[PDB]
Amino acid sequence: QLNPESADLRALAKHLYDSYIKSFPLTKAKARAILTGKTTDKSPFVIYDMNSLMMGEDKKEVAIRIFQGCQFRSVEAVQEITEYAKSIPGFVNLDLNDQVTLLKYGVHEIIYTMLASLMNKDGVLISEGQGFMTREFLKSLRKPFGDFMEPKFEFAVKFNALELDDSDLAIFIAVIILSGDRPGLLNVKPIEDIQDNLLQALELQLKLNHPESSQLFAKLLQKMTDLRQIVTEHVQLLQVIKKTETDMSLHPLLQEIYKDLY
Amino acid sequence: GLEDIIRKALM
Ligand SMILES: *c1ccc([N+](=O)[O-])cc1C(=O)Nc1ccccc1
Repeated sequence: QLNPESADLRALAKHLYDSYIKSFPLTKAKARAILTGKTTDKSPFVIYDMNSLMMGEDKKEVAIRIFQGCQFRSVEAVQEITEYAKSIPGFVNLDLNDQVTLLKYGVHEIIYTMLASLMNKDGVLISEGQGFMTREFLKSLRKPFGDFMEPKFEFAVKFNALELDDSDLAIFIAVIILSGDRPGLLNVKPIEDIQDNLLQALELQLKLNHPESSQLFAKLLQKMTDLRQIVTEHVQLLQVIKKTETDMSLHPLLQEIYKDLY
Repeated sequence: GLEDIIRKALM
């Protein structure tokens, strides 16, 4: 069981973890420390209704400008994910167009994976950890805004119950990136060869790190299914928005908060 | 816009 092949998979897991820590300053451990009130370094202010929203002032249709703004604020995350992908052995040797295709689909799913770290069943961290926007306040907002985030909370609560740590997430994210079923991929085999090795490393990592969870490997692969559906649901959201006839005004502070989400 | 960002980051 402990042999050259398994040692190689442990070495790959460590390599990915080390690159993950270098690429992503916002780790899961840091987020959970804030959410469970462990960090006394300026604890986050809770925004739970319109009154606390205004007490919280510490921050071209409305919805479209929200999406423009969150996509612009996500540039740094996209750059971090791309930097991480360069560290995945074999990735930069793929055809450049396939590297771009892999990242152009993978980044959204990874952003949602990392957004889950900022979420619990009560709400989500915002303003670089200075605020906490409640789930039910978001859900209470007028259509179509009230439905924006709830499916991501539903995903995040289930995902977080797997209790993955940053060591786990490093490999999971690499597996997402090396998805050979992306539309428009030219050379699928060298991608699947890498992903197969990453999947072996993930299997071993979950066995060593999660004695409590039988079928965790399968459960985590099912989460990749839920991430894609969250991304594709954005196409439906855009159609809902265009067909909305009712007032879509939104408090400027709520627009700014939504630009911090995804 | 996204593809451009990724291509520049890959340089
Ligand atoms: C940005 C901010 C907030 C939301 N939201 O509350 O739904 C969405 C976005 C956004 O643009 N998300 C996105 C972009 C591209 C692909 C999937 C999802």
